[PDB]
Amino acid sequence: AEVTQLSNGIVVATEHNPSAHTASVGVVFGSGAANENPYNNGVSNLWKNIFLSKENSAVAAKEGLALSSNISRDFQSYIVSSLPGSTDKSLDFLNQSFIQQKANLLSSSNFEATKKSVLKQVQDFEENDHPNRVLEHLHSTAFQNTPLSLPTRGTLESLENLVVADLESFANNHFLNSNAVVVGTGNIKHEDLVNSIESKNLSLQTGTKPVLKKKAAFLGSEVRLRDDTLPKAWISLAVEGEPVNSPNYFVAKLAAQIFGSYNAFEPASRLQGIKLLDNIQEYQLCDNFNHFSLSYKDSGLWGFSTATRNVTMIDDLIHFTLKQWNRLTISVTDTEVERAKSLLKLQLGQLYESGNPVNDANLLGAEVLIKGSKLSLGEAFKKIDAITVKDVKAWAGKRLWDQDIAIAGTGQIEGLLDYMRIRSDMSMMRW
Amino acid sequence: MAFRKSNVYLSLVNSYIIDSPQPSSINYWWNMGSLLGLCLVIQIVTGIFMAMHYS
Amino acid sequence: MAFRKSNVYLSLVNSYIIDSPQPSSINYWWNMGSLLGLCLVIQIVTGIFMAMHYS
Amino acid sequence: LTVSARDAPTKISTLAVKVHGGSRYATKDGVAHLLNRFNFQNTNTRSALKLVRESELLGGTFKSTLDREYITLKATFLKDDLPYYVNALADVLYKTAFKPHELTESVLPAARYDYAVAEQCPVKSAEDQLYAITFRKGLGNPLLYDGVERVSLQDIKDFADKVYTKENLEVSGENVVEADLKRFVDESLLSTLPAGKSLVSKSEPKFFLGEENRVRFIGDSVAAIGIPVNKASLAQYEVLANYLTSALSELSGLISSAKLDKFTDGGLFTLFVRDQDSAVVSSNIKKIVADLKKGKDLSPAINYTKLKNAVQNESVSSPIELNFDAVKDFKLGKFNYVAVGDVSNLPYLDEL
Amino acid sequence: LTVSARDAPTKISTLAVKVHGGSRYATKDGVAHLLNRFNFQNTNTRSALKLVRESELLGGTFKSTLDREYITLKATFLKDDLPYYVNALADVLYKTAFKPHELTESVLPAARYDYAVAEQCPVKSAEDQLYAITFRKGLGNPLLYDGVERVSLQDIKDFADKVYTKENLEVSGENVVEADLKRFVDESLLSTLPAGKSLVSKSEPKFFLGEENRVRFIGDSVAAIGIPVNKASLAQYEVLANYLTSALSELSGLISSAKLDKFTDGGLFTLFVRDQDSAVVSSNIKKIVADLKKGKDLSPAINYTKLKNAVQNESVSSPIELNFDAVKDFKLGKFNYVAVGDVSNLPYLDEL
Amino acid sequence: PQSFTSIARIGDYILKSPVLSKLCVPVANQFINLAGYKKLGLKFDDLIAEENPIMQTALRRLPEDESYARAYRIIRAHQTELTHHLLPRNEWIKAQEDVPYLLPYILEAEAAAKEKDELDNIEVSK
Amino acid sequence: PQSFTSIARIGDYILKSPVLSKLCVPVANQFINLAGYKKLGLKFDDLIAEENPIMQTALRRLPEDESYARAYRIIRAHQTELTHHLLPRNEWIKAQEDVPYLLPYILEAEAAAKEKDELDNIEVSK
Ligand SMILES: CCCCCCCCCCC(=O)OC[C@H](COP(=O)(O)OC[C@H](O)COP(=O)(O)OC[C@@H](COC(=O)CC)OC(=O)CCC)OC(=O)CCCCCCCC
Ligand SMILES: CCCCCCCCCCC(=O)OC[C@H](COP(=O)(O)OC[C@H](O)COP(=O)(O)OC[C@@H](COC(=O)CC)OC(=O)CCC)OC(=O)CCCCCCCC
Ligand code: HEM
Ligand code: HEM
Ligand SMILES: COc1c(O)c(C)c(C/C=C(/C)CC/C=C(\C)CC/C=C(\C)CC/C=C(\C)CC/C=C(\C)CCC=C(C)C)c(O)c1OC
Ligand SMILES: COc1c(O)c(C)c(C/C=C(/C)CC/C=C(\C)CC/C=C(\C)CC/C=C(\C)CC/C=C(\C)CCC=C(C)C)c(O)c1OC
Ligand SMILES: CCCCCCCCCCCCCCCCCC(=O)O[C@H](COC(=O)CCCCCC)COP(=O)(O)OCCN
Repeated sequence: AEVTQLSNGIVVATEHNPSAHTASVGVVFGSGAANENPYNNGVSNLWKNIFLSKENSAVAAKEGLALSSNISRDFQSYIVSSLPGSTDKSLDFLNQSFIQQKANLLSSSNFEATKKSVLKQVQDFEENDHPNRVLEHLHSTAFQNTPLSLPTRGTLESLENLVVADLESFANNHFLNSNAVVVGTGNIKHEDLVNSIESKNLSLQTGTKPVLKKKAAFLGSEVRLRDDTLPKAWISLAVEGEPVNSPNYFVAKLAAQIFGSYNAFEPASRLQGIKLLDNIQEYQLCDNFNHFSLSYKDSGLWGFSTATRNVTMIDDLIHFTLKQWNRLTISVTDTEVERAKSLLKLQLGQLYESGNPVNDANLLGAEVLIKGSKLSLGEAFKKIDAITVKDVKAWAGKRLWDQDIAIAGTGQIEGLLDYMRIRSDMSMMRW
Repeated sequence: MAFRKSNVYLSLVNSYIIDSPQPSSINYWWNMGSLLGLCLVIQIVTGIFMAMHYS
Repeated sequence: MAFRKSNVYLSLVNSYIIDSPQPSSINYWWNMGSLLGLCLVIQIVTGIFMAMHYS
Repeated sequence: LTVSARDAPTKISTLAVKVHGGSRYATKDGVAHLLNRFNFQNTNTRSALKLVRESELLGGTFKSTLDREYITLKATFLKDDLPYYVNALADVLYKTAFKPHELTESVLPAARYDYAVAEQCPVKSAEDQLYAITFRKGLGNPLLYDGVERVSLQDIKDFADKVYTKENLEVSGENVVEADLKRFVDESLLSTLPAGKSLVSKSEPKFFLGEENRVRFIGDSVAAIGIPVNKASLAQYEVLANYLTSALSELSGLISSAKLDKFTDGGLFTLFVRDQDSAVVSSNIKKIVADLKKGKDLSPAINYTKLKNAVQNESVSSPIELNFDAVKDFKLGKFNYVAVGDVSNLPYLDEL
Repeated sequence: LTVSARDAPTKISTLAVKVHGGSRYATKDGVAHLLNRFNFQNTNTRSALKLVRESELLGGTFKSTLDREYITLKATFLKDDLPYYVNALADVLYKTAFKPHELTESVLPAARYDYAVAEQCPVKSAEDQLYAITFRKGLGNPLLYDGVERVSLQDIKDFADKVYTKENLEVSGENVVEADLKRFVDESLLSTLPAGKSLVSKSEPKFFLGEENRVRFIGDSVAAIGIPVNKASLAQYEVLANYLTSALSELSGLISSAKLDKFTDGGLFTLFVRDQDSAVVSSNIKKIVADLKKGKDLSPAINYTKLKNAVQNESVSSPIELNFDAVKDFKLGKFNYVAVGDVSNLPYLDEL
Repeated sequence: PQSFTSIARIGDYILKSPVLSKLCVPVANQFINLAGYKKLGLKFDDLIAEENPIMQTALRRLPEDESYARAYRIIRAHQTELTHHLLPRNEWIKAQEDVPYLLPYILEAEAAAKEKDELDNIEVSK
Repeated sequence: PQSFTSIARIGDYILKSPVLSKLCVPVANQFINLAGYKKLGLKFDDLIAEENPIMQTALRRLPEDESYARAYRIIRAHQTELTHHLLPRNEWIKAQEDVPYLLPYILEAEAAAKEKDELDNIEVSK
């Protein structure tokens, strides 16, 4: 596809697809959980559910409109969807919710029922969803005392002390035209969207959001949440990685694809060309693992997550996995690098060429907000095809060899050994 | 598993001086028993080298 | 359980010379290794008692 | 052989082969589940290990999926490697090995894991029961394998020879050139398959009304109702399923799920209420059935249903309901009922 | 307090205390099962260990038993040691300890073993279902404890205070002098219990007809039917239960069990067909229902039923059916049905 | 290995005596404050040795709210000693909280083991 | 530790040769009768050593009717040697029955382990 950006006072981006049967229109702001403090942690999660509340959604469903929203660390989104010949109504609804009249939504009755609904989501998350809350605690110890540590949903202790005035203060400082991108995906022409905006003289708020004092800093650390009543052990482990607008962005993504993802109960996942699986399958040390490479405006993370029921062989799983990471600096084969090139292109093709216009609106707005434009998928494939074996060794010797780590765990983790027995496995030194 | 846990002879070394679980609060009075093992090695070695010249 | 199975020191004796599982068809050529253990006990004992008179 | 394809300027292609071999055509209980977990094992020429390794270097993956009407073999790959993946799916349908040690070591343990995770969900147990009491022997057959009826290796091979036929499958492509696909299919083993018979019947199924069942279960409690639907009334019940989950309705906070499953000869409407406390479940289901018996007006939800019906029809071959124009009203008649959980504190049918 | 006893010149005596505290009076599902497994634990004065050791040197044993109407405490002992066993059963009903570690270590594991061995029998699972669909909340309550509804220690103690009352129990003796028994009961803690209320209701229960249920199960297959019976028709169905199992009938080789459960306000007739092959079960049950709908003549089995009814009334307090004189004929009307096992190959109700 | 039944037999004779409970109770209060377990955040019943069957039985029967709090006090105490420090003066155990939470479970495990031995080696009256 | 794939590679070249199969087959028939395993009630495939993964895989996949009969032949053989006797002449294994019941399961376990190693250490065509 082909993107098209403009600036008439308002930044308008679009990605037309004539094959789609729908159209999405929305606005993406360049502020998220990393632009908050510990006192108001969760105020962006309440704006999501106030936008999706029942009396607001009822007004939309009478004209054939569906609503969505998403809160992350670096951005926030508010999307409206419609049939292709009804995109003029999508913009009017968005006009009387952000540019005008966001006081009818913050009434007393609408704010108390919404608050009670959010306190029950975050409570069930902390007691039932173990893989995702251990990955949240990883961000909280790795980036402690910096903005990138705060959870995106909020906490139960900070949510209870939020009143209406906290919602209005956060909007005056962040929902600004200088911090906003208007997006359009699916079956919508680029020129029909901009002329519709020019015929209304819209302006959210002018600009100059706050300054954000501290930068993100990685600290080697651990946090353990032991619970012997649960039936598994959930563990995550990472080093410091690459931010966006880094030269090593795609080299870190390719090195995670070398070790990849595993499911013990799927037969075809046991046959992948991954050397680590010859050690794990002898005694069945885990149920699943997945390797990630996450990237933000200021820093990143590189590592893996696992879940297991073999609570007596945890130390052999962590040991064998970290000995394969060492091979990226010493001994990594040309065959392993060509496999990972092909599967990474398939992974990026499914993410960017899905059918949903709502997913494409979130990717487009976040990219334009953070580098001014969007890289094509044909240009990204050429960068991936130009990575050599020497490039992987240079990246790993800087980022992996003899470097500090962050750890988080929950469940039956008595068998997870101390920090320094694990820190020592990051360098071979039988060498 | 690791070779130090599967081999018949290294498994004993691992279970005793590498992976043995210890209380975290023991103090320096718990170090006298390792010294007594060094004392016995000193005496047996020095005495054997003198016994080559003794009558 | 029996005391020969629960005691730290008798458990080793039980596992090696009492309850050790053996093939039923082994012949008298499998008896030479026990004799070599008696030979070593003979040689060591008789040597201590001569060493008291040697120069 | 009906070949069909759409083209586009993207990087990724998708190729599917759909077979009328779901659980509604099963000879024994659970035989369509063990054939599905047997696909993409060893063939007579190529092993299963070699197929995974070869396709990883070209950038592709395979999977198979089962529902009550279809078995579907799918491939997702980079655009320019089409002819390799047409010949791989054809060997699966033609020259699969069916060796005894693959059943013991791979297929049966994987079917056992599928059944173990589904028995822990009470909403899935209730849905399986509503299908059995409404339709008794066809659509009401069980989906998965549980070992009640024993299925041998020869039963799996005799089922495959019944459903893998030229007149009983379709081939579809997304971001694929159709003239290229039709040429590679003719020079393939798909064209050498037996020309058998299609299993589809244009007769409408027989259904039953006024039935009831109860099942004890440790966990949360469920109350569910089912209504069979003919071809001419599918649109009236598609609007209802969307209106009840929407913010236009008063009962959306009392309902966990409502949907309409569509087939070529009718469908089934379903509704579910779920909660841990059993006094909440009983008081909510009673309020829903009293409101639907009075009647509703479904005209404000016509435009909202056209959007949602296009969102779920992105890349499927589109059963078309251009009947949303003539939908005004609905009132509830006779229906079926299932209760799962603390069934001593849940209501009976004659008191709803 | 109704004391009653028969005397005889034997060595062994038997003493029973019957309480109207069965599962048909349970407040929660399975609370009458945990009170039964709690009897003969520690009291406030004497431990459970000391009771077993003391009575062994005198020659006696205790046990407790549960059914849908009664809980029964029984003692079997040598004749001359009567007053020791009257005071032991009285401390059980009066000053039992109800301590938390006895529930964890003894009572709950024993109730779990009872449930595990009963779930493996398909004829018992079918009988429990026929009681539930015929009677819904009283006699149809479940007998044993399965953990669906949670029962605390205070629920067990509040049930005991409800059913252990002076107006809700009977005392009976076999090979016991009645004047001696009535004297030892008055100078006992039985006379100090609360004078509460009898739980029996002379109202006849409400029943239902034309119901159906099906249950999947790995093993053998069962087909069972149930018919509710009023007080005035108990004798007609007692002759039927004996005629069908006798050599006088053609259907005795097709039937595994047929009986009539008797209560103070009616009963339930039951019949069972059982076999591993599911084609045999279906063909036999179909032949039985076609023969009973035509009709039978039960007059040759009147004398055979008088013998069997005296063999089962040896040392029980004898509900009397002197109505066998006016029994000639029977024909089958409406009934209920349950199927357990390979339920895809077993018949439905509307085709019997 | 003095039994707890015997300790309370002696102690309750001292406490219910007027003249004895005024010379030995002040002495016993200074003995507990000089020991110093309350400054590590410990109650006395945590110090009892537990490698024997009568103490393994009492700990199984302890409620779980009180069992989870005991494990935290023991972990916090091992860590205060590896550092050669004491806790803050507002985290010390106070005299109101220094209660025998485990004594009643011990005395009933002892009375039952003694009853069993007296019956296992009894001689008959006949 | 010569592979069975290699043994059959050599053997099938001898058997399908006219001149070679008439000098080495008579020699091989006298070699089997002088060995004497058929007099203990054993077939040759029972003598193969089984303390390795390729033989553990073949024995799991053997049908159970043939597996139960193998265990009886091995127990009967340990007992016949324990007594220093031979079996009766009508209980000896005959040449018709001395068939390779386990060879086909071995050759397919070997062809799959070799295929895996060739893929685990392959170099790419590019
Ligand atoms: C003749 C042949 C002898 C040869 C063998 C010599 C070894 C004798 C050791 C005897 C002993 O075990 O006493 C231990 C006791 C320390 O008990 P603790 O664990 O609470 O202190 C941990 C420390 O605070 C952390 O000390 P840290 O771990 O930081 O460094 C240890 C280092 C000293 O570091 C310093 O600069 C001063 C702090 O080296 C040592 O301390 C070596 C060990 C002596 O020691 C003391 O300081 C107090 C007790 C005095 C003992 C005198 C009576 C013995 C005759
Ligand atoms: C200094 C230490 C002395 C002991 C060292 C030698 C002991 C080990 C020698 C092995 C042996 O026993 O010789 C047997 C050997 C091969 O045969 P095989 O293994 O199949 O059968 C065994 C079966 O269990 C016998 O024992 P069997 O089961 O037949 O009966 C028991 C026998 C007890 O005899 C003995 O004590 C033997 C030590 O009953 C009697 O003899 C009663 C007396 C009338 O055939 C032979 O006869 C070869 C003789 C040995 C020649 C090589 C050494 C020369 C340098
Ligand atoms: C636990 C081990 C040992 C202890 C505690 C020990 C102790 C002693 C002592 C106290 C002396 C007298 C020291 C003096 O005043 O000269 C001595 C002498 C001697 N010991 Fe050892 N000994 C030990 C092991 C051995 C061994 C294994 C040998 C081997 C031959 C040995 C050889 C000698 C000799 C040759 C002398 C005489 C030379 C001399 O006076 O130093 N010792 N031993
Ligand atoms: C495996 C154990 C032993 C073996 C194989 C062995 C072997 C021998 C041999 C072959 C001789 C020469 C015999 C001769 O022709 O006189 C000898 C001499 C001697 N050995 Fe041993 N020996 C052993 C253990 C010992 C031990 C442990 C001692 C001391 C404690 C000892 C003390 C002596 C002495 C004093 C002599 C010289 C006296 C003599 O000639 O008999 N031996 N040894
Ligand atoms: C609590 O945690 C611990 C722990 O902390 C330690 C340290 C240990 C280990 C402790 C020990 C004390 C080690 C044991 C030490 C011994 C048993 C000493 C044995 C010494 C010998 C057998 C002496 C060997 C000496 C020789 C053979 C001399 C060689 C002389 C030569 C070659 C000279 C040649 C000339 C002539 C004439 C012979 C534990 O087992 C342990 O438990 C888990
Ligand atoms: C296969 O089944 C078997 C099996 O059949 C056997 C037999 C054994 C046991 C086999 C052995 C060979 C036993 C091992 C024997 C040794 C290793 C010998 C070592 C010990 C000695 C040589 C004794 C040393 C003697 C002394 C230290 C004292 C001698 C000096 C004295 C008495 C003088 C004392 C001074 C004065 C003044 C009296 C197995 O372990 C086994 O496996 C399961
Ligand atoms: C009480 C007496 C003391 C008893 C011993 C306890 C103290 C331990 C002794 C010191 C440990 C050193 C052992 C070496 C470790 C390697 C062993 C090994 O590789 O096992 C063997 C090879 O070892 C040998 O060749 C002989 C060992 C010589 C011993 C040197 C004295 C490898 O065998 P593996 O375990 O890999 O399995 C079979 C695969 N072919």
